[PDB]
Amino acid sequence: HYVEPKFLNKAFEVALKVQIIAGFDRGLVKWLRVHGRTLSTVQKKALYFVNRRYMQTHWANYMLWINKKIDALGRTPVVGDYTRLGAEIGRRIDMAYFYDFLKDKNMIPKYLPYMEEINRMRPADVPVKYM
Repeated sequence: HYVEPKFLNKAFEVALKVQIIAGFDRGLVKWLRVHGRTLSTVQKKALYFVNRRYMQTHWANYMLWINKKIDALGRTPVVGDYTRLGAEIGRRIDMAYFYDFLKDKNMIPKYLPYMEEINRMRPADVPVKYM
């Protein structure tokens, strides 16, 4: 019955989300430098929202890897460790295939107010679920 609960200290979570959103956003900026001309402003905003929602829905799976590396430090972690790991995820996960699919299948989401609210959030405040 007992299973170790999943959670992370707020500072660590903030470091991870800031770096992950920054990396996904960098990848989207490059992708847009290639493909941006044909897209409307609201479609590009929708793609930024897609970055944040993407982090949200894959969060726990990423937490498996993050927890493995943290344990592999052999010591109590500090915020800098999560900053580095989050930047590694943001860099190493290439979202270009995903943008390509959304554009080529014309599935870029219609831009709605809740997407705008998520986009206006500080990356630190984007909610995530561990369990």
